[PDB]
Amino acid sequence: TSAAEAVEELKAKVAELREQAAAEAAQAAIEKLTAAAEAATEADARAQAAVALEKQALDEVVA
Amino acid sequence: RDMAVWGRVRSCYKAAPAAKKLDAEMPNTLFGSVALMYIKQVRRVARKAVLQRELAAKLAKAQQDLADKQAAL
Repeated sequence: TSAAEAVEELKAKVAELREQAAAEAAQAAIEKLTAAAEAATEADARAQAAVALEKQALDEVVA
Repeated sequence: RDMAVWGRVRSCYKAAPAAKKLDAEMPNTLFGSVALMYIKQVRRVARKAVLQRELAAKLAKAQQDLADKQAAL
């Protein structure tokens, strides 16, 4: 037997998912800092989504 | 990642031959290439995870000092 293709689909899937993960890789003062905290929360959520996606890619490789 | 156990794996990793040797070794199931992919994914997931830790600490600080500002008023 030859593992000629299955490696190829694995490469394609993991490369596309790595690219996608890299895509997400990137009293008035009270209100301003509240907006800053909201932006920080948004960045945290986006980066957590990226790391979860990459963990899924690793699990695909392991599977 | 722990540097002591990752320097050893980097040393045992860079000494691998080209992909042609690791392909001609076990043509049935390309175990060597897949192990390399696993190592690479572990490294990169760990890097993004430490980035997550830092940014989440920053977010926690933002929540804390926002709460402090609310309490001051």
